[PDB]
Amino acid sequence: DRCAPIKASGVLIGDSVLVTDVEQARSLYSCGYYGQPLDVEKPRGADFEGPLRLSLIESLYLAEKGVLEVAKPDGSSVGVEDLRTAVRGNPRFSMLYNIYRDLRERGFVVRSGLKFGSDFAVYRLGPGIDHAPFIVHAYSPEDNIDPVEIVRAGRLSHSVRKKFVFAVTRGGDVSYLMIDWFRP
Amino acid sequence: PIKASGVLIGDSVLVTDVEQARSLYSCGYYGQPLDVEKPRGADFEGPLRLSLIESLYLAEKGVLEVAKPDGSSVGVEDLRTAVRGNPRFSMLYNIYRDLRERGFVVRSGLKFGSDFAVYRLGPGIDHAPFIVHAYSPEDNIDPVEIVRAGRLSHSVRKKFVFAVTRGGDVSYLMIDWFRP
Amino acid sequence: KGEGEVAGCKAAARLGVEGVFVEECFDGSYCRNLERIGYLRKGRLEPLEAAYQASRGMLCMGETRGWAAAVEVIAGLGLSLDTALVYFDLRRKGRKPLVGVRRGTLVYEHGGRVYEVLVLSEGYPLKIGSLVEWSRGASMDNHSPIVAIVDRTGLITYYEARAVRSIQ
Amino acid sequence: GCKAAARLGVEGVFVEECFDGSYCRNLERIGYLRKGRLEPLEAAYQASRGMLCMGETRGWAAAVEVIAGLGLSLDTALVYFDLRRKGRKPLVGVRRGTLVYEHGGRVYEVLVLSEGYPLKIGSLVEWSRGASMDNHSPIVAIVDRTGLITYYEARAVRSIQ
Repeated sequence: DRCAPIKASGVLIGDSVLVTDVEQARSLYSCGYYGQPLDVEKPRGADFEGPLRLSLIESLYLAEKGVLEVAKPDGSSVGVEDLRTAVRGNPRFSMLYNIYRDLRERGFVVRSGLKFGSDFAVYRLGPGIDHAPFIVHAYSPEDNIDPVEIVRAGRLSHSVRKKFVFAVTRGGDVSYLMIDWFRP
Repeated sequence: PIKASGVLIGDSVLVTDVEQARSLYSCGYYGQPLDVEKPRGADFEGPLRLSLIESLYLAEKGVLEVAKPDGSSVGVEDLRTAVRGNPRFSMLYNIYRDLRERGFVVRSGLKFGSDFAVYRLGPGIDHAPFIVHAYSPEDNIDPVEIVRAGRLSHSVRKKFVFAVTRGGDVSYLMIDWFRP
Repeated sequence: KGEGEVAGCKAAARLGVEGVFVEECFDGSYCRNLERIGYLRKGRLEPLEAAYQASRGMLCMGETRGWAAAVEVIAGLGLSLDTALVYFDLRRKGRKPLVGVRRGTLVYEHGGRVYEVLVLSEGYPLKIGSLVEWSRGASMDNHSPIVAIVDRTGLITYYEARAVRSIQ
Repeated sequence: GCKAAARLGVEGVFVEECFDGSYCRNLERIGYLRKGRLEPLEAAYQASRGMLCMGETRGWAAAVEVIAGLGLSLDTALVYFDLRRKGRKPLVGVRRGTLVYEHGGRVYEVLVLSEGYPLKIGSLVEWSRGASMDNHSPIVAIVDRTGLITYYEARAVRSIQ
């Protein structure tokens, strides 16, 4: 689909970016489900007051796509590349980021997986709308894991949908392992 | 005062006498039958499979006599080396030990997406274990991992346990969901 | 200037080098309140309480209102965005927290119990050990060990974390 | 009462006596027993089932001898059994740790992993691509430290689907 153009300013404070103008706030939430409102957990679509918090990796993405202008509290501008620094300076964020970019670039709506015990929760249409067919955990292909962890996954995915994905990333490339229970 | 003999194969010890297999599972719920996943208490034929960690504790306690495929005797320290020789099993063993000693029956936590399932009477009786994830106090974690845990214990009982251990001493972190 | 904007605020405050200072009280009961619970003592407001009352729109910081004012105190005084959030949440719930004596902790009393909350933020790993000595720590002072995790998006979860020698 | 007896070579099992002619005939049929030679993993399976004897050693005592004798992996063997019980007919595949079997006219590649033996995630992805590039449906089999076996299909893809 084709939402609109944009469009939105925020302050960089801590590792996150706040968006305090209410219309921008609802704007972004309604136009791609970006950010998270600081007065409501699970909003009725986009009736909330905000501010809308954006995760640093959300931030860099929106900045990149010329949608978000980030400023520091003193008013001074924060570059795309300033953001690319701050994200590349946090191993978790760093691994996260290329998977987000890829997933958003594939047209999915990407949200925090926290409530399903994983890194990303991934929707076709969006939260409250569809259901999130996919649960993602992020990994460098150099990460070690005990095989039981694979099961733990099939656990996590037990109650929502026995199907979770491993999203592996290096050198800005990404490949995903579909894993679903199976009967020989 | 049960006594059983097992063969160390791979990283486990198989108990092949039917009466001994049934014996351990009945007197302390050790081991896992290979012919029954969830054995109703005890019609099952075995062989009983024992974990390496189980093999150590019992050899230590004097209940199991372990041997290699060729019949030659594997001593307590042989097991203790192999156990110490394996990183995941060396951290588990300490906690295993501490919990068995305190009188808990300690089963695998697999079906609960963790390290241990911990029973006060036994599986199929107690009806309600503890869920334990094992950590060395030098292990780094992301604070979300504390949430993924509270999520894992959302179905069972939203009270799980970080068990921290180094060089043989163990403490426990009781986590459980809280409303300010 | 021309016309100060005092409509809607229940008080107005300036940001000094170290601290928020209340200069005008427009609702007396409001200030009197902020003195009975100890946040405001002789105009001096406690930085988090000051960021908070901003974010309700009840405290102006000059011509700056609401969250733009919250961000002002917050950045200005060198606070932590997550701590402030867990604070707000806690203020909103009916608690009156103060800064605990340990790094990253908030302390608050309720129902005859004192509660010590450690604020942690996705992306900022910590040793399990530390989590244990802190909880220990906490328990020794007669606080109930609380952990508040704010995920990368701003969501907050609360968990009691009790250290023990043997499960029970 | 064994339907057959066999003895341990240096790299193989070899059936020495067929007490029940029909039992061996059947084994040749499905292609595990050939010219005296019984495939190690099937050989162990029959022993477990009490069908095969090793000299005068019977059952899982019999099997323990084969596995350890031919240096098989306990976990692979348990998996092999499990798949046999379920009524499949696998055979030791190419890649390390893998058994291969067909069913529904499909070819399934099973990779046997064990609690306590970490693998890098890249590896798993790789193996997974390898399986697809052989028209093998990639099946991972996990055996926790106690003997519980779990199966999953593990498919690598460039875009979620």
